[PDB]
Amino acid sequence: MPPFRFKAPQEVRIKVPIGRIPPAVGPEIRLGKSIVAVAPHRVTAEQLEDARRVLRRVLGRSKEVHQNVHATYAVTRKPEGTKMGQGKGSIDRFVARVPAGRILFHIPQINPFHPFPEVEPNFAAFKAIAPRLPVPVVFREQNNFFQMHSVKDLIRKRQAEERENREKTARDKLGGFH
Amino acid sequence: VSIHPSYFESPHPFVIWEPLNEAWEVYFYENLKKSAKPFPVKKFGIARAKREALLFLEQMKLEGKLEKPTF
Amino acid sequence: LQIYPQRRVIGHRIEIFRGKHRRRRM
Amino acid sequence: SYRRPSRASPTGQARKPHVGVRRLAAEYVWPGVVLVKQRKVIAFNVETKRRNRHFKLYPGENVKVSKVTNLVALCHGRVKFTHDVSRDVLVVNVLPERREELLREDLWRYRTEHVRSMEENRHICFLRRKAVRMFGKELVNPPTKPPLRPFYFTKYDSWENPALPDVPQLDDDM
Amino acid sequence: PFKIFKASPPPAPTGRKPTGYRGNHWHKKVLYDPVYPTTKVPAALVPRYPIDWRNGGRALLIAALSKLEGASALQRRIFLRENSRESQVPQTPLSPFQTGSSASGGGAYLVSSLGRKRSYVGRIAVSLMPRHRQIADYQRVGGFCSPRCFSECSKELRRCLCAWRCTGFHEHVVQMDGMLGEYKGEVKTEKPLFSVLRRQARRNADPSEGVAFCAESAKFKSVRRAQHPAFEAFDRQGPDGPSQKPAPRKEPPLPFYSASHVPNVPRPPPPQPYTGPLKVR
Amino acid sequence: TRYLPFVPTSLVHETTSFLHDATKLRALLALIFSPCKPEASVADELASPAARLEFQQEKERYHAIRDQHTDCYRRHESAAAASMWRAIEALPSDLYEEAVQSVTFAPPYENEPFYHERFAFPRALMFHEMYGEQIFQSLSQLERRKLQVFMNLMHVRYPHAELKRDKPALFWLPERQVLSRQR
Amino acid sequence: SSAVDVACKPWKRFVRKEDIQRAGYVPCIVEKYGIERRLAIHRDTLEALAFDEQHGHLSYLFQARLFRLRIGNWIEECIPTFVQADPVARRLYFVKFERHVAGKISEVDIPTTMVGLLACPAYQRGYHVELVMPTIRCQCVGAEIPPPFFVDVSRLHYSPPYTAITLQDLQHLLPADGSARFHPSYDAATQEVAWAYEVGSLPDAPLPADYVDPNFVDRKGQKMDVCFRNHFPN
RNA sequence: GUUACUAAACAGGCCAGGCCGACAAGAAAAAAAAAAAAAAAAAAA
RNA sequence: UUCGUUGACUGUGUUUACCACGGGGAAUUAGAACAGAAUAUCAAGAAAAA
RNA sequence: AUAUAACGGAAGGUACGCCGGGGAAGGUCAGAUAAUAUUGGGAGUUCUAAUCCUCGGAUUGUAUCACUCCGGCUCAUUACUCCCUUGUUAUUGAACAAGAU
Ligand code: FES
Repeated sequence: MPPFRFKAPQEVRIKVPIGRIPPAVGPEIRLGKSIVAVAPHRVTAEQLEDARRVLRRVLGRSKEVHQNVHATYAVTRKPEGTKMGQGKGSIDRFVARVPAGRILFHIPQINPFHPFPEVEPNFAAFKAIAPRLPVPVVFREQNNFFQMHSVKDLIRKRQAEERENREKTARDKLGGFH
Repeated sequence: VSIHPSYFESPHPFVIWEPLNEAWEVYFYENLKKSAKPFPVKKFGIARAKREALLFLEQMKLEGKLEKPTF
Repeated sequence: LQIYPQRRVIGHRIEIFRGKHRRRRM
Repeated sequence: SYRRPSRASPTGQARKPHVGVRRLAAEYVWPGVVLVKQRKVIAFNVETKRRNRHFKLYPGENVKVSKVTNLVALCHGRVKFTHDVSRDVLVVNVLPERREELLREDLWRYRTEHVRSMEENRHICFLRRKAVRMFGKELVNPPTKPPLRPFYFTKYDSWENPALPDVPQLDDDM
Repeated sequence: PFKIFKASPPPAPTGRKPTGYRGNHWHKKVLYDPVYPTTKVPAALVPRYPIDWRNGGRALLIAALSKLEGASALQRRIFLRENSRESQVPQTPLSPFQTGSSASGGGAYLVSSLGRKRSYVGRIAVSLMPRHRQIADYQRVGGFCSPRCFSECSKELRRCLCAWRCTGFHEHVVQMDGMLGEYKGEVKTEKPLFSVLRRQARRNADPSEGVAFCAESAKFKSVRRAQHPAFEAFDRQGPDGPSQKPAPRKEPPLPFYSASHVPNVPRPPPPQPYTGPLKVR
Repeated sequence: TRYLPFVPTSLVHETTSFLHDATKLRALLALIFSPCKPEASVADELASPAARLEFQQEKERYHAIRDQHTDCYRRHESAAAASMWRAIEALPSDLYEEAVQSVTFAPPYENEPFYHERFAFPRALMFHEMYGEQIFQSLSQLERRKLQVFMNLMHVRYPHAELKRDKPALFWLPERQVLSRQR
Repeated sequence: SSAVDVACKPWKRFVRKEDIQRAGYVPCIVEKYGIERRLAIHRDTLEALAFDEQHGHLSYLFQARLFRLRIGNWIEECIPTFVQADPVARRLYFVKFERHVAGKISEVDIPTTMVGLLACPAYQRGYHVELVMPTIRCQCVGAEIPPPFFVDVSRLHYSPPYTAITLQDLQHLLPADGSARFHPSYDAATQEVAWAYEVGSLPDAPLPADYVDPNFVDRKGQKMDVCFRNHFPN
């Protein structure tokens, strides 16, 4: 129940079919900032590790980043010294079979600047890593801030009340109406 | 679904609600023996299964197959 | 392993007839 | 250095198991007809498998179990299937009847149904059965010609040849 | 000492016929499945250690002790157990003859023995303890008074006095103590059984409610708070309605993604029967 | 480490010598298979017609009287059991769990590295303890010899009844030292 | 509180989901405690509530609001219970509502909100403050649904190994009339709604036994056969 | 009435081809007990 | 029970599930009949006044 | 009892060869790889873009590696601001000169 640093799933050293990447059951929602795949693809362990290192370097030691998927699915390739048709090749790499709509990385820190709605999110690390992923990506930020708590609505209502009051005083002072 | 409890009440002793199969079973006598024909909800729907069971009961009554064989 | 029948249609309802394509009874 | 499996070409397995039912519902059968083919060999992690072969069916009314666990008929009748909710298995029964026309109004007797116990399975078989041996019934369009010829003579005989003479049917009540 | 880091003993090697090496003979079905027959292991192939003083001499000593105590005591204990398990309600007195008019039977053991045509010689054969488990059980509960004293007498040196002179009122005391001291809950085993299962007590429907006095009204009132009637019904009778959402997650959301919607096995096993206590009418 | 139960020969020297001595083995076997009269030939009789007729008459009388006597106890026990089960059924569901646990109940053991106290049967409640002196004073000569032999064989079977209580640690040894011993 | 009145039009007798979708609407079915009633809701209006965060996907408030759909002369007071929406795009495909009736338990996952993070001592000291539980399960029997739960962190100081705001702290936010409560299965004293801890200091834990590797799932929603091998490390 | 057969590739791997005249065929009969304790005998008939 | 036993029989009858054929042989029926021999198991035991 | 376990039941060479029949440098593919920029990183006193090295993804492309009857000479044809020659005055870590992209 306390916070923990769960160990990563291990690499399965079992030959498996190339197969197809099944679709996502539904939207994946996580508070904070998320980088979400937009098309299906299989991301290599090297690519995931590079993205993690870049995210850590950009954000800093004081901030924590969660890698949502892991490369456990084996993928094989033949040695150049083997002829055609002599069975499947040796394991060559490991991949995560990311569908469309799957979060790759996310940071759970909520945006503190609720009263500054015009300051839109900082996606610096996501921008740094996106052009290197083999998947198109979309940047998301969800902070559980609902419009019922919006401060801009109160600001607008106050401005409207002030305007109405000003027009009322101007009319009264000029005295063209009862 | 939402259904009134009076649906499962049968108006005749030979018409029974079987809840395992959710079917209306109608009893009758044929060839000096006792038989039961089921009318499933999965087949007819909620109201129509009961309606068809009642119609089959009337058919068996006309055929005289509701009478107890005697030896 | 089972092949599952396709239920919704793409176009028109299928219709089967005897014999090869030709002008036939109408 | 690739180890070619023994079951590679040309020495693969010629004949497949073909495990499963061999007669559908409402079909007419006589003693000795194999209703379901099954095998004794069992997989080593059966509870994790998903193919339908590994999960056998169960005998019911007028059905025996063979040496290799095939389900075979024991009386002249029509096939029926049942689902055992308690054990979550399929049960094969044969309702005894003499050969006669299979009418549309009688097809409900061979529906697959859910039961909780084999006692209820027997009760349902009695309730759907057409008639009892000691009382019989009026046969509706029963066959009157001799049976199909032996397979080794002709595989494609004709059923109820009008040119053949009527012969008594005195075997389908046993 | 008494407290120790005990090692789990290695399983005993069940033998097997040297055949059928390509098949799985260890399906989890119940004897005697019509379509999943179980392969037998001949008793001549079960690996057993050579007989020495640890397994043979001990049996000889226990057999000598039983001989001294008399096979009649063992016969009487077995008869009393069998009659007690079947006479847990008031019976009418039963005579062994149609016209005796004076002789009484001594238990429903009579009815069972007559119905099964049980072997008078067989009872003596059982009491003579020809089997390893029988001798092991006598070494553990061999005392005549076991229904009341359990294994406490397993090492007592004047134990034969019970067998020699525990009769009549003392036998009645043993039985009455045993009836109160015996277990009456659910037995939980995966091993095969073929005898009439021992009784499990039925459980009453209602629970007990705690009540404390309140002088503001001079009356006793329930300790538990009020809550909404719907909440009370949910807490008492269960989830209510035929369908509800699953239990909410009680652990912090995992940082990694896992396919938690996937069922454990492609084809789930059949439902398990309720072995617990039944309700009271 | 983790230990396994064991009983070394040194701590049980007495029973090993008892069972390895030929004469003591012969005496024990004779006691087990007493009497030792032959039973193969047709002419082997350990009794006589009149003797076994009188024995049968006495046995039949004894069994008849015992069945006539103990039947009242059996009926009373049946009624008592009925009452006990009725009371258990009448108990509330909260107390049901405790009311079916038997005297010897104890929570499950944990191999770490309504239950107030352990179950202990008062030794003063054992039948032979309560009436030991009277029965002993009323025994016969053969019964006294039987009691002596029963004692001696009990001691032979359990030379270490007190030693196990005193030093239970002597009967538990590590796996790596126990499993490596031949039978 | 967060109840929303909405206007709908009929899902007519031969139209399909795809037709209503291409007509610029979302197909919805209201069920439970009455007849199954079909309707269509203007997609812009519905998606405004469903995706009320400019950079966010489906909002936890969607399945926790009380909708007041109006069809013809009827008013359906219900809650969204099933939502088919696009994994990537902010598109609503299909909706299934279940009616809410005063007196019967409705199982609603009411969301949590931390608007006062700038007043948190732990956050100002540079430590990581996390909202662990986006929603809290509640059993509601009243005529209204509780609004989102405000988690106040102005007194959340950091002490090793971590500090937590648990459900007992929020217990005071429930209605005074007792029309709503936290799920009884919750242990209020140990169910943590918020954490404050230091990055890089957490203890190690093994992967949960209920973990299912998403790389070995077939298109049918079943585990691949390789997951049952003796050598499968996960 | 009624949804069940079905492993092609030098595809991803398995194989022990054997036992029993009987506690291994087998009539009748019998058959494996929660927790804890005792015993340290791999033990249901 | 520490219980018997040898049907792990001798023959007559061309009918039967499956199907390229062969090996009715992954291993089907009481072909419910007939001529011999053998092994195990029976059933019944109802009626206890005032 | 018997061998058929190849389980419907074990000598080699021919570049001296012969007869009958049939034919693999392309066409195609795009793994490495080539071009272009781009992302991350490392060099360049300081400096991510004067300039250099390397990594991932993207588009385009086929120099090298993984369907017939080598090299040189002679004569050549076409593409690429391309090796020298041009853009006074692009940029330069461009004083000039010699240079670099
Ligand atoms: S045997 Fe224990 S008191 Fe009698």
